[PDB]
Amino acid sequence: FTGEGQKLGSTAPQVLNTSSPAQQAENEAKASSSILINEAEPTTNIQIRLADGGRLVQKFNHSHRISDIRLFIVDARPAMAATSFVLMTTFPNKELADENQTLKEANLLNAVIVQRLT
Amino acid sequence: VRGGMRAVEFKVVETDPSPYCIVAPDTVIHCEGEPIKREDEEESLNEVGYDDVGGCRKQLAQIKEMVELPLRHPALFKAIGVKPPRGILLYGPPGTGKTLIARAVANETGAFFFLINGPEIMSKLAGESESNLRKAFEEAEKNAPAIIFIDELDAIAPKREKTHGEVERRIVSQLLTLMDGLKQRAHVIVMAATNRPNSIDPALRRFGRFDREVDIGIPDATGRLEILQIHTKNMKLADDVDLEQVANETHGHVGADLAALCSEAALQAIRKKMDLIDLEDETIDAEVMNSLAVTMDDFRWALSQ
Amino acid sequence: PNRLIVDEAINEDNSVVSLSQPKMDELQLFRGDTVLLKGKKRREAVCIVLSDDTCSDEKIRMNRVVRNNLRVRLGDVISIQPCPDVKYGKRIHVLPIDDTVEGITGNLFEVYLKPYFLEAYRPIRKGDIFLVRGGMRAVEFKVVETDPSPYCIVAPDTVIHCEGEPIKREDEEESLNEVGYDDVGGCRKQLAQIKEMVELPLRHPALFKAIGVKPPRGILLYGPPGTGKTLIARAVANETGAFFFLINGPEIMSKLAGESESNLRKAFEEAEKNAPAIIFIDELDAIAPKREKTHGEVERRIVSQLLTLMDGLKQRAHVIVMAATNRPNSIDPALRRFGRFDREVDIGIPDATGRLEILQIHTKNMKLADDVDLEQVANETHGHVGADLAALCSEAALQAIRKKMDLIDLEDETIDAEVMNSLAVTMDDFRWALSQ
Ligand SMILES: Nc1ncnc2c1ncn2[C@@H]1O[C@H](COP(=O)(O)OP(=O)(O)O)[C@@H](O)[C@H]1O
Ligand SMILES: Nc1ncnc2c1ncn2[C@@H]1O[C@H](COP(=O)(O)OP(=O)(O)O)[C@@H](O)[C@H]1O
Repeated sequence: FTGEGQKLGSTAPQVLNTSSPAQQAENEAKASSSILINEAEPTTNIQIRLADGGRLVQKFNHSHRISDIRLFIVDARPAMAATSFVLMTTFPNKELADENQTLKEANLLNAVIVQRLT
Repeated sequence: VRGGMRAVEFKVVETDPSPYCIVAPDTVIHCEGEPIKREDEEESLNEVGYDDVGGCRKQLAQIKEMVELPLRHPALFKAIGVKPPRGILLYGPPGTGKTLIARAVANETGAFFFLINGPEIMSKLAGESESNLRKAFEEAEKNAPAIIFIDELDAIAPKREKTHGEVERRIVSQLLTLMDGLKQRAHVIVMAATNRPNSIDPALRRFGRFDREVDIGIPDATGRLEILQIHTKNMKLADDVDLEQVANETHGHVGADLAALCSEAALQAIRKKMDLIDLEDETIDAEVMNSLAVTMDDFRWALSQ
Repeated sequence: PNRLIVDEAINEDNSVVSLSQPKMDELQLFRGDTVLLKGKKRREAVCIVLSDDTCSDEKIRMNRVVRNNLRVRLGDVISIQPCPDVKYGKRIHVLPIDDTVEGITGNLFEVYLKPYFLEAYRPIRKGDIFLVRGGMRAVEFKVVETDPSPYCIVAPDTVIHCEGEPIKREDEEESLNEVGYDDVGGCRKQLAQIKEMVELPLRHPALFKAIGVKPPRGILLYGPPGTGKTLIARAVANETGAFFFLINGPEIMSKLAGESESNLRKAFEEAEKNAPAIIFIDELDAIAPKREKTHGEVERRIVSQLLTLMDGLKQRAHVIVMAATNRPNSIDPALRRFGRFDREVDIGIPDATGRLEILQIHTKNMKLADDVDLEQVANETHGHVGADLAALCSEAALQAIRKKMDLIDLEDETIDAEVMNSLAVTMDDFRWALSQ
């Protein structure tokens, strides 16, 4: 009755920026540091498409796992740690299932991974 | 956007996060009443393109390179002494896609396209016919680069011994003259379609005329599949529809055949669900059409015709 | 659950409509109950409802008489409901329709009305138009009034009055003297294809306005002379309620050059104005023969004009061109070229079954003698076509007239419909016409 109302669509509720401006640098710091990069094993690069508003973080090492990315997301940001979601590649739109699956097996090599809250 | 047996064009009027944005599942979509106007430099995706031609790649490739320089780099031949092709002869049975190809090549290269139809020309009285002929070449040169397409050339210039009178042979003569006076700097390429060599008058092949020939025959199963997929892009096919199967029982059919074959299927679908399901009116519901799906049964029916 | 689809009739009887047993079960109807039909323009009709196994559950059979009384064409939907309230009426007032009774003078009651309702218990509603065959013609009567309004059953004690001058035909009352599918016999498979071909373009025009699908435009009819190709193209038009325009080959080829091409164009223009429309080129081969048939500078220019008109057509126009010829070879290859006459239907000589039906169609208005075995005539007119059997009946009739009438009545002023109603055609006359 005074305008500006957001509709109540069937899409899953959203998680905004729970981390303060300062907190998010330390939140990437963990992720960037947090997991293993052994230079003597050939690399790969991932670009995450979070639903947070269109937030994208990249990086990684040689052969790891899809679940390790799911771990990076949580490490890179607290809020999502409780939120349920899934992973993907767009334009064939394959749902990254079998969380363990290694990057080699999923063709997830240097390829963009989208995040969708269930 | 394709569907409901058609394709609608939509112009992004405004995006929230300004210049560009990714349409996420939470993105609010507004499409408030009104259909906007098509501007000048905005062609219709309903125009013919190379994606509307299937079963021709080899031939479509030859033609592309032939016209590539003359139509895309006119200036070149202005400063060159090399001679580009002028006339291209497209032979093959009817409904093979020659007209389609010629029109597709013109648009796809932004060239002016002028159409001459054999019967049209021959329906006129003799002097009028010539008049029209030179008019086509005249208008073509004014808007060059251009492609003049003579559809049903054999209707105008039949073989040496199909000549029947001062009027018949007077027109072919006119067409030959026009071809010899057609200079390079003009930037014109005249394409003509016929059923086969013998059909035409041998003189249209003299070196400065229709010197280049391209055979566009009947499609093979692979080719036929391509076409079927093109003429069903705008409809909803049941999951039991096997186009490849269709293409296999289609030897001998040409593009026009497949195109019609589809229409039959789609009509057989409508007749079934439209007839009894009160889906008729002095206008159509986009949704009603969008829901309707052509089953493999419909194609088995179209074939049995 | 009443709404059904109007299909053709099996029982040519005016008062009866048919359905599938199952359907009668759903509507709780019985082998004789009088039903009340509802169609377009707030119109209604009263009929008897029988059972038919060849009738599809969702459809209802009925003749053009009823179909017209309802303002419906084959394909529309009507609402059927039980009518257990119909009485055994008192007095009914009927009146013929001028154009149907022109030339015949005399008692139309004892000649038509009487035999028609006679022990029939035919139900009738006010405003309906029925047809009575006899005296070598079919008279149409409008039911101006039935004492028990608006409908009653005509029982043997019902009084029928024919008081006064015949009435005019209202613009929207199509004559049953017009060509309709029930006038074509022996072309079951072909008539079926033609129907489904024109069905959507002609019955559902607005469709091809929001759809990219491409309907049929030209449809070629193959068959020897007298096969009934003109009959079919006309009936289709009438039946679908489409405007029918005719183009006769020789009619065009008789014109001074130019005037011939001028008339081809005008033919399509007028046909495009009154769409949905059917242009029917009768004797195409006379206009368009090519590649060995001549290049006589006017003959070819005309064929070319005709090819141009076929290309110029566009679905927006809602026009279907039908053409007829003896065989493919006659026509010029270009006419079959995709985008023109892309559809073709063969209509050859009828078989034993066919010829029989044809014979039945061309006697429906005459009094055949019990000795007349149409099945016999059919079983010895093998090669013959519709046109032949038709002419055959006419000669039989004329014979019959020449025998019993021309002599024993060499006096004029016997245009009376009673005389014609009593004159019978014997199997002996059909035996004579055969030997001709
Ligand atoms: N090779 C093809 N691929 C896809 N569609 C085709 C092809 N050939 C023909 N068609 C379809 O059939 C119609 C036949 O067109 P057209 O080019 O005029 O035939 P032609 O010039 O060979 O006589 C086309 O408009 C198109 O819709
Ligand atoms: N199938 C048929 N059933 C009943 N009568 C027919 C049939 N075919 C032809 N006739 C009769 O013979 C005449 C032949 O008519 P028409 O259609 O003009 O022949 P066509 O076009 O084949 O030369 C018809 O007007 C009709 O009276």
